Amino acid sequence: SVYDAAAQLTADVKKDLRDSWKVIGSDKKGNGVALVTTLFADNQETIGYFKRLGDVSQGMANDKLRGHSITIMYALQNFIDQLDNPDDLVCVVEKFAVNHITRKISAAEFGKINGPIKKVLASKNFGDKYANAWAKLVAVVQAAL
Amino acid sequence: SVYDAAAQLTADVKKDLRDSWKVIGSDKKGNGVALVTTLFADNQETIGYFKRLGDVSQGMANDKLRGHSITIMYALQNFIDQLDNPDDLVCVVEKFAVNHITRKISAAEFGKINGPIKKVLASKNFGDKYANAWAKLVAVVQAAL
Ligand code: HEM
Ligand code: HEM
Repeated sequence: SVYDAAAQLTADVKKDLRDSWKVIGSDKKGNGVALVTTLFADNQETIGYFKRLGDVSQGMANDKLRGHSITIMYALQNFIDQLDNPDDLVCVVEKFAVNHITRKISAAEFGKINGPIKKVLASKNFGDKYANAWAKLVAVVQAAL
Repeated sequence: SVYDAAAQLTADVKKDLRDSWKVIGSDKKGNGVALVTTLFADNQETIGYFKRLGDVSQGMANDKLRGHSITIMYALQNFIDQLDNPDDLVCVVEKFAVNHITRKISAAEFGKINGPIKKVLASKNFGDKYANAWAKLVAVVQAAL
């Protein structure tokens, strides 16, 4: 269950999540767009899903892409703030899961975000230990898909 | 015009939004649910739009309602954080506007949130002055519907 996945997040994992989010979450516009473009660069097959955003190759200049990229960072901000209360983390994770379920996004496809996250973390010098911590949070969402 | 509306957010208005947000934004679950339930109570005719959430009369006990309520507070958090840059504020406002446009929510019905916000603010000792400041931020979203 999603609760099980959430309830597993240990004190050390939560610590790494909060320490790395203090940095990458400080520039939501910058790192948010970096996340989305990297996803398109390494997984060109997902571009078709984001047709509402228009030409995603425009990057920062694309207002729709910029608005979306900033908003997803607040979805992560939401997750980070709910880490100590699994009950609240589960209800928010399931809300966002519906957003993707409706778009036919499987657990496997959603996990494609791990690659980009790893690179963004690395751009700020946060190593594998942190990428693994984030993979665990992403897994909570996958438990709902 | 969302841009003219955004231009209405003067120095004083922005200060009032920040000052009041420091208080209501500190308890997103509590105030978020307070907002949504007050909306349903004062405007029963809007309940039909939230069919997905189930029995909204359960308030906090409803996980779907609690997940939704916490999430909208992060939308407001988003707006506040974009106040410095009107170009970024407009792109995030348009993103959320689409979320309501697909739900068939008009500018007039979106405005019905002003009542709840005034009440939630009042319960924290923030008067008309602050209620009006928030009415201007809401107007920006209205200009995009
Ligand atoms: C860190 C992981 C991710 C987060 C936090 C996240 C967050 C979000 C949020 C907040 C929305 C807006 C929901 C709405 O307004 O309807 C969204 C939309 C979307 N997401 Fe994700 N997402 C993530 C990963 C992914 C991945 C990996 C895919 C696909 C491979 C994906 C595909 C979509 C699609 C298709 C939309 C619709 C965009 C639109 O047309 O507006 N997401 N996501
Ligand atoms: C302060 C103003 C408000 C904010 C910031 C806000 C924010 C949000 C957010 C973030 C979502 C989730 C988007 C998604 O995942 O699709 C949402 C959904 C929704 N909103 Fe609003 N909203 C506000 C006012 C209203 C009002 C006044 C109405 C109705 C008269 C309304 C009707 C809806 C509906 C029908 C949904 C879909 C709920 C669902 O099925 O999950 N919203 N809103």
